[PDB]
Amino acid sequence: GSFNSIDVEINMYPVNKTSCNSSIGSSSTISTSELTITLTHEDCTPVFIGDYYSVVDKLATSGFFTNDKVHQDLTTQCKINLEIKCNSGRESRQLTPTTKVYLMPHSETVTVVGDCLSNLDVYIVYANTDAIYSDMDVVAYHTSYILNVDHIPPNDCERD
Repeated sequence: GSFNSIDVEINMYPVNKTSCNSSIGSSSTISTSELTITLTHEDCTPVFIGDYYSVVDKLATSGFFTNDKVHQDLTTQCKINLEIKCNSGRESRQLTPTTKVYLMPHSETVTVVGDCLSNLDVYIVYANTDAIYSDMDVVAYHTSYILNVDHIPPNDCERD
């Protein structure tokens, strides 16, 4: 079976802004006035439906996730691209994941532009909800020490 769920998490320190704006679509964004996170998902069948950005002091957890009812088309190759853009970032660079052996087909790239973050963690997680929890593919990236964001709720950007 193929994954029917994609979870993207981005944890960041330090952040100075709590207010954000979201626009989901082919190129989904979460942005504050100091950081923009841009996600693409070409040829990935599960559709991204929600996101969040929530802060405790200067620590942020954020992410995008899909509906979990439709399985990936095994005839198309899911490509997840993610870019974290700092306000005055001058040059892009690629992050390298901590593992490269996976159970399911997918490709991903994670890029950061600027050095405004002392800690940046990214997880791209593909799961077949029909399969045991330990069979998920977890693609993990860390620029520094790994942030603990346990128990920070997934508040969305809408202030209405």
